[PDB]
Amino acid sequence: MREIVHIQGGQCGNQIGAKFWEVVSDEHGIDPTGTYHGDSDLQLERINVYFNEATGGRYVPRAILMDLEPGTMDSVRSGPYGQIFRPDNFVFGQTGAGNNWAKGHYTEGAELIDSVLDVVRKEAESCDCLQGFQVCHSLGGGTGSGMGTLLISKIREEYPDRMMLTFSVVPSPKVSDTVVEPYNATLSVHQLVENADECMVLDNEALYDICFRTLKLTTPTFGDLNHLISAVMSGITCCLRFPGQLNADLRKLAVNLIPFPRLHFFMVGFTPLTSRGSQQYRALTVPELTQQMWDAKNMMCAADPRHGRYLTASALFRGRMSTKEVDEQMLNVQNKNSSYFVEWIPNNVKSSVCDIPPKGLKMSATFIGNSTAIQEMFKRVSEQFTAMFRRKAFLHWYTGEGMDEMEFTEAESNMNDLVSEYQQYQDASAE
Amino acid sequence: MREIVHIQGGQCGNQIGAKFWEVVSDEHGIDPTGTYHGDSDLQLERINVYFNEATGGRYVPRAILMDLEPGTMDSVRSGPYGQIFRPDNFVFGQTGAGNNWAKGHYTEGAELIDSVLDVVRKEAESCDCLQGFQVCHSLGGGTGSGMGTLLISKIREEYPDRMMLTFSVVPSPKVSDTVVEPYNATLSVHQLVENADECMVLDNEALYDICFRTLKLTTPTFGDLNHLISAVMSGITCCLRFPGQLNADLRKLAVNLIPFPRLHFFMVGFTPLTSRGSQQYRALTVPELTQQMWDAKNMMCAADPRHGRYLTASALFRGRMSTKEVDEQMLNVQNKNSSYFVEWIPNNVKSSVCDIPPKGLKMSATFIGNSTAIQEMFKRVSEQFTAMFRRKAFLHWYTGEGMDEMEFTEAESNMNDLVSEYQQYQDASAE
Amino acid sequence: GNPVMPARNAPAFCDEYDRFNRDVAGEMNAKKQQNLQKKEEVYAVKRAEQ
Amino acid sequence: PLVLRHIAGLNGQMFGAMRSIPNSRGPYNIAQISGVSVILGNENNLAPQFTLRGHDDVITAFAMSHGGSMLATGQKGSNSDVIVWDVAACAPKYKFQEHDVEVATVSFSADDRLLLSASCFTDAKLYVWDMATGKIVAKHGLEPGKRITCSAWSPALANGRAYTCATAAGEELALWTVDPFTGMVSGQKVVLGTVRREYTSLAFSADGAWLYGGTTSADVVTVNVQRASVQMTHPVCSGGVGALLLSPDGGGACLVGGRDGSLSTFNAAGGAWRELRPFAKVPGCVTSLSLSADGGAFLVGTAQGGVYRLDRTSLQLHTISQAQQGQLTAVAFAPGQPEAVATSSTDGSIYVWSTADYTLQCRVQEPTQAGGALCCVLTRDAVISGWGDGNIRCHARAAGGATCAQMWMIPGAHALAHSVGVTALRLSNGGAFLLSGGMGGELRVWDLRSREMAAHMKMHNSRIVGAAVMADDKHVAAASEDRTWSLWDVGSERVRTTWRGQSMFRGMAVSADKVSVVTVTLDRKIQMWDVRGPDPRWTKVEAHGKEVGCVASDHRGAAFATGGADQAVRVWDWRNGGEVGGAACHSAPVAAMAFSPDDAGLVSVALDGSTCFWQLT
Amino acid sequence: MREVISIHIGQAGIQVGNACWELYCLEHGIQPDGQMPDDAFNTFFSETGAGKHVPRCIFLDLEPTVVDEVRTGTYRQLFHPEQLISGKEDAANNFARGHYTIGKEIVDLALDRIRKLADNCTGLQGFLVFNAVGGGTGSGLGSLLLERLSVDYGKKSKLGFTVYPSPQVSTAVVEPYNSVLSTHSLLEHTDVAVMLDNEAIYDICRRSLDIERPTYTNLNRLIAQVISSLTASLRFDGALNVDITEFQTNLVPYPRIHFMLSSYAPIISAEKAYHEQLSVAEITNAAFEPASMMVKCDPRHGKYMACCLMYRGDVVPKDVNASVATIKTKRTIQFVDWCPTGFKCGINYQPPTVVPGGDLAKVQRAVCMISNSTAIGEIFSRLDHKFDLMYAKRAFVHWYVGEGMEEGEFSEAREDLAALEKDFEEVGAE
Ligand SMILES: Nc1nc2c(ncn2[C@@H]2O[C@H](COP(=O)(O)OP(=O)(O)OP(=O)(O)O)[C@@H](O)[C@H]2O)c(=O)[nH]1
Ligand SMILES: Nc1nc2c(ncn2[C@@H]2O[C@H](COP(=O)(O)OP(=O)(O)O)[C@@H](O)[C@H]2O)c(=O)[nH]1
Ligand SMILES: Nc1nc2c(ncn2[C@@H]2O[C@H](COP(=O)(O)OP(=O)(O)O)[C@@H](O)[C@H]2O)c(=O)[nH]1
Repeated sequence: MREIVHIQGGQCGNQIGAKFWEVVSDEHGIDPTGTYHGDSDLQLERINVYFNEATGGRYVPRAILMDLEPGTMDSVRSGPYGQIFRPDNFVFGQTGAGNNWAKGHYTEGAELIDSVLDVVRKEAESCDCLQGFQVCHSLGGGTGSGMGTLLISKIREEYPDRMMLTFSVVPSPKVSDTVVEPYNATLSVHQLVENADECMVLDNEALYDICFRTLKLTTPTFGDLNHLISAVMSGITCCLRFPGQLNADLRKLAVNLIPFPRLHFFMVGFTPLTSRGSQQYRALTVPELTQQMWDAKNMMCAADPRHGRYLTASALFRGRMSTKEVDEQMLNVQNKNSSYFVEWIPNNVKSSVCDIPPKGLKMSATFIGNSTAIQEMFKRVSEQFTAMFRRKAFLHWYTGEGMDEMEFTEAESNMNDLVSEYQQYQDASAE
Repeated sequence: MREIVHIQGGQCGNQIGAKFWEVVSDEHGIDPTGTYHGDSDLQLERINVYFNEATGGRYVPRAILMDLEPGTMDSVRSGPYGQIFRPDNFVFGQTGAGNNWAKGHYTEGAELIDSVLDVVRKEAESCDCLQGFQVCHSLGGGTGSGMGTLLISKIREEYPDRMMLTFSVVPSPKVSDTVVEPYNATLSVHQLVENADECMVLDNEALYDICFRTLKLTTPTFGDLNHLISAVMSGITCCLRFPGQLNADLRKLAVNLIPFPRLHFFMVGFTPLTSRGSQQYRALTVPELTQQMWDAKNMMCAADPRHGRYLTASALFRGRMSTKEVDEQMLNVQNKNSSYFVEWIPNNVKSSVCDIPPKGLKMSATFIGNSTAIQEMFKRVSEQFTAMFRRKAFLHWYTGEGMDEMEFTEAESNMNDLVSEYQQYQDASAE
Repeated sequence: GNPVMPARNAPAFCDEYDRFNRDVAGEMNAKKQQNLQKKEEVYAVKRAEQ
Repeated sequence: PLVLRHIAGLNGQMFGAMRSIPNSRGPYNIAQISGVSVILGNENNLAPQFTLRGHDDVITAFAMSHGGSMLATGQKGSNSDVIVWDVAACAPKYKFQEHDVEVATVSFSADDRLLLSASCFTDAKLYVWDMATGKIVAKHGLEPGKRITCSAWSPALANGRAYTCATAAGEELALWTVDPFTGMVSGQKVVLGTVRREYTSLAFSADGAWLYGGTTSADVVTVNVQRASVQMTHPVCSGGVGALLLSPDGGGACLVGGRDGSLSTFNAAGGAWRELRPFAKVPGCVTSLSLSADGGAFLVGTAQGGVYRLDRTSLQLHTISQAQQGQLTAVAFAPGQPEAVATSSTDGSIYVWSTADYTLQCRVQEPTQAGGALCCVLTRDAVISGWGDGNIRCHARAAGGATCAQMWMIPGAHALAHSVGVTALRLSNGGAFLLSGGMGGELRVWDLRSREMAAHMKMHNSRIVGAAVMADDKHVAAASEDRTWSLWDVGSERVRTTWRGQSMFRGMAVSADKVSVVTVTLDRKIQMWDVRGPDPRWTKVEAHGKEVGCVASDHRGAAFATGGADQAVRVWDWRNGGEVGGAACHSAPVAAMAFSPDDAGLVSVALDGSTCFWQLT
Repeated sequence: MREVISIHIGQAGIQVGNACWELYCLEHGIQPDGQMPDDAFNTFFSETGAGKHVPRCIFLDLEPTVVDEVRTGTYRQLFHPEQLISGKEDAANNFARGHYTIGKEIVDLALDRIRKLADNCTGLQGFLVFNAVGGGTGSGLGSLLLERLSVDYGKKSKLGFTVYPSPQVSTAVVEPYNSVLSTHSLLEHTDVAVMLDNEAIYDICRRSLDIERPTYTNLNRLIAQVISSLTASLRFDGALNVDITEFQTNLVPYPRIHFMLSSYAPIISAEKAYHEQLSVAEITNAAFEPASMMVKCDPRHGKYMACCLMYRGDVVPKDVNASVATIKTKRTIQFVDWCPTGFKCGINYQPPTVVPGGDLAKVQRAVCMISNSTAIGEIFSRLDHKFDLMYAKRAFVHWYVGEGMEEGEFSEAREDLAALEKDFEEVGAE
């Protein structure tokens, strides 16, 4: 009865949202038609968090799809679960943003943002009680980042108290897809710091590394990365949708994770990720899940936690498990790796337990870590942004859309200040 | 609950280990798919010594396969029991050691040894209590001897108190497979003397002789020799896995066998080995088993014990048997062959009884003899090594992989010192 | 098959049952009683013959 | 002597588990997959059925030959064999042991001359076999790990040099042109174009060049075979597709099933607008669609284990049979009523059946988080079942087919942080109390009037399977995994006994006389025990080829049945042993069973879901 | 006549209330439907004209999931639908959220239903408030409800069976924060507050019940057994009857000092049961053992001020006198120099009933030892530095401030806990 309004932005955001809705519908026993075929009461017990009931048994996701080019949402509609979404929630332009954050935030996003907020308000007002909004999108893409930041600002203005969760695909460290990735990322992080209450950083190269090393897949397409992202997106909110031995909502996670308001960026990971060869040969135990969870390779962010210090870390476990086992495992991890954990917080673990594991898995566990390791991710993005901005390469594309040059400096200053805060709490000493 | 970590090295070691795991899985009633179809409580009572429980009823062997060429492991995996082993326990390189101890110990064994120790540590930390490690490999081969000695040294460094048991296939006296067998053997024996707590010498020609004379097998495959070795390797530890009337673990055997730390080499044999023709004609009694056991042809080492003197001898009997009958047989053997037993030890026999015989056999008995007869085998290996090293034939390969020439001299000196100790205790007189 | 593995219908062979029995005193006592009865029967037959 | 009366089984997970035999004038109008074997039966129930059994593990693919042959495929065991069955012979015709892993799919040519068999793992091969002798083409390779979902053959383009086989593997469609004269296979991947859907079923048009693929998105994707590209997509039946059949006559029509039970008629022509309107709704999820009774019925299957007959002239719906889905764990008989049989399952479903006609008298359903119904006890107006969560739920027995109402529940009856799930429920003679056995070895006697606990009785340290109450305020357990069984007393005090064997038990029953107790061990040994004796009276060795899993007992104490993993149920005299009658009909290991209160009648259940009814006379 | 109104606030309160009410229904013979096939149920249940018994309980929570689990589970026909009160938004582990913004209307409705429930009671021995110190719902809403109860009801004895954060192991991060806030709140409202630690109860389950994987169900079952042993004298007659009013008279020397350590004995599984005599003296010694204490606080560090023993079953005053004499003569157990007697023994003839599905065995004797000791200052000492360590950096302070709190509230709570520490030191010292 605590609703969540999902929004997808850009091509990457739309694909991630489509995969996520596919996974959630599979978990609730919802076929691409909206009808329930799950044969379990708990599946329909809290289905109203994500879905609304149609005239019949049809369940329409509370999802809103954004784009400036129609091809991405044509593909979304033609995908496996394209028919669950209400057609009125597909908001499309005609000319896509040319990987231009300025186009997606100022020129072309301005016209479509009115319709986007209208659809968002219509979806929110139908909700009994609203936990908040989750926005899935990519940093380093024009329409995605631009419209996502603009919409997040608008929703922050309209609903300050309601939670804002963001799944942002930060541009990858080593292999960059588009040239203007540093510009878009720098502009978008400035908005996410100020507006987004809770933000998750995802890197495609970290996803490739985890799917090639742990899953040991040979040809991982974007579908597999979207599947892992969808798994994390489901697991963070499964406590809302299912009974929990120690349940924890998004606001509880944010309260126990965010020490200071600006330091709300988190690296996330899902367990157990097992290769097909070793699926039988592994054993699903709480210690095994914790061991795989605290591995740096499990992180979906490029930054490895070993360099930084864990400010906080929430672990949402799913399945019939011992709370004593969970608490003992996480306390043992903290004691063993006390060097990697902040001293002035006696307990850096927020453990939650949910009664319903994901389909196919006896046990699971999603991890949300707030650590100063993300400082190096921001530092690298700034290291590229400064190099480009010194010679003002591609600057005219953003300048001609009507945003001042001083905005680049302001965004860079804000992002460097965030880096400074992360370093300060990395090397802060107790007393 | 006293676990043992099995390690296979080289082609010969991998084949022997595969046959050994097949034998143990059969004895515990484990099908090649890992499920328990054994139909006995005692089989599952102590299955944790060699196996771990998977997600379901599957049991994963606590085995680690190590090699530098993937062909042997591919064959083992395609074999009948290739699917029980955890795929993560197959550590292989890419270019095999060309029968070069230097390549298997310094150049190519260096890179793979990190992964091998990683797998070993992962297996060992999972063990509640660790009796130790058993490493099956062949002296006189590049990858086998190389990483066998290297890994044995590393595991000795990591776990000093934990038991080390080795099954080394020493190059055979008369027929030699590769040219550099004496070089590899000389380099490996020096390592085993320092590192291995308990070492078991096996010779392919001794195995051929025993299977051609006792078994009357005319054209014995390597699988047959591996299966005899597997029977010995099972019988040495069956007291850990099954209840016994007078049980004796690996440490008890080592304490009762090794008089002085450097004299830890043993010749072993299995009973009752019967030819198919005379199987109905042979009647199994403890005296018959002992008569076959103390026969020199029954020993799986080429050295015959008649030349040397038995320092110590342990015999692990298996089956519903009279302790009086066993003890009387062993005392009578000592009295009759007192000329072959060391005088300054009043009782040279460590008799152990387990109540569970192997599959198909009413009774069995595995023998482990520490006698000065091993002197002649090491003497022969030195006779070949010195002849080759005087003219420095094939020395340039070992030199170009980066060991000083002085390593050969030191290894030869150590082997000669071991021979001298064996002769000293052969001709030592009481008082 | 494995050469060590005894063939069926051999003095060495035992089924899966009669293995894991782990009872020596009872088996010896039963064999002793059977041998005593057989010896008494043999003596009876010899007595009848004489 | 055991006589098989009826087998109720259907592999509801498979798409196409049941299928008609076209133009079948003789017996055996339908063929169903239930497990290891194939149930070849007549369209009308209460008729003899045959059991095509030549496999060792579950069946992964079932194919008809459009009248003339059936085909089932194996799974694992290194013997994933493609076995061809003949309608008239009812015997295996060809046995292709060429797939190292389970055969993913199998299909027959429209002219019943070629046979397509596709594996997926470590050897992915499109074997095409001729009806005479063996194979025609080795393979085309595919790729390991690509789950070949379904396959179909083109009715057209049968010039002897071409045969268009459509194969849906995950979200991939491939058209395979096969030259059987030269034995070549060319595989063209269909250009999707943002069309990513999981295809449940495939079917070509009558004239070809139009392949209809039903998807889980309730859509039929029409693809141009000539261009090998997705042409269009239309929604057909909300819920999914399941089974897609060509219309019996049609203009361009195509009958579509749905997971909602809807059956509609989709035509490629008719514009982009459909406005779905089913002509028939069946209860459950449609997975099979065919035509039989001289093409007068539509013979629609269900994922819920149901087979239904839909008339074509008047759309009349008549059920044929129902199959309990999952691993069936216990069988119960009403204390005096032989007409009602209760069968439980690891799935949260219990079926009370009328043994006269094998119809579903009533159904008990519980959510999956409530464990599985691991034991059952039937009453004149109640169904008491012990589940995998340790709870004992009693439901109001209904009639005519309906979801039963849960009258009450003993909560946490057997759940002690080391073993959950009560097994081997028993009712007191005449009805006074309820004996229950936990997964850890605790026996519990419960009052029936007040549902209060009356005795907790904890000596056995492992799973209880085979508890039984004597004729007077006493009871006894079986205690698997600890190879002993003890007769107890309701005064919370064990009365001696505690007889230990040598192998772990699996079931225990008590005869009509209060002194005879039968146990079955994993050593495939049946042990007879006298309560007055310290040792078992005798033991029968190698009762079954594999482990025995369940034992029963007639209420007269004359005979007791024994079912094991050999899929064969045997009958043994209580005192003399021997085989009164034995037969193998379940397509799985037999998990539980129950004698009828009267002389005639034995009802057994299997691990696959097969319920076999037996006449003992 | 002896009605006691039960309040269960937060997930922990409700999850221990499930065990408590299962135990009460089993003890009184009440079926989960609501009716039984006397007047001893009046303490916990009120009977209707139809014969159906409803518990005098109130399940308060700001999260719907926990209460809906009860509404759908076994006891859906037992509890009153309006008595189960559910909020719309969880407190999110924020004391400010649960005490200032969300909890207002919920607690007002709670007072409404509590007044309605008290209207059905001729007498009223008191309230049993079961909450969780360390969570926004339990701490904030529980504190607000306790304040309202103190304001309106007045002198009614409110026994708070609070669950406090464990020393090292925990599940939350702002747990020290809202724990200190809740302690400051309830220092002046509850009459007798019983401390419970999850770490201590986990150790009890591991060592005594041999459960290597204890869970909240086991913990709540143990707490329910303790509370049933506490209330047994209200429902069942026995020699040396002890009352709710007699607790705080015989256990509280000074109003500030009202926190109680609780120890149940024996704690044995069925397998280990009936292997030892389990005599009165042995079970008393086990109850006074530090390991059996349900708080991670070694009593040897402090000194006992009072000890009330509640015996259940076949217990004779001669045996209890001998056992208490041995306890007094024991050197390890140390009482304060200013309390000569320090003992309140009370026997009951009704043995504690065994919950089916519990790990506790059927024992003919049971002891619930509830003690006031100055050692309990140790847990406050731990929270006082776990609080200020974060408070130096003002971590998570913005969350609490956002829902209508001030830094002054944190300072006041910390100073009040320091005053509690000094009071404990003063009473302990001669
Ligand atoms: N002893 C015991 N403690 C519990 C149990 N369940 C939860 N807790 C404790 O209760 C604390 C939080 O309780 P609650 O405040 O009710 O949690 P909630 O219902 O989500 O409400 P908020 O956390 O305030 O938003 C946790 O820190 C746990 O330590 C239980 O079953 N037994
Ligand atoms: N994980 C994932 N990442 C994607 C996907 N599609 C695109 N991306 C990444 O998202 C980044 C930005 O592209 P995007 O924002 O979608 O382009 P836009 O929609 O025009 O703004 C690119 O660098 C891609 O690597 C997808 O399906 N999954
Ligand atoms: N008993 C036995 N001996 C073997 C087997 N395979 C190889 N050998 C012998 O072992 C000796 C060493 O070879 P090996 O170490 O396996 O070669 P490597 O793996 O390249 O180092 C050779 O001389 C072979 O005669 C086998 O399967 N069984």
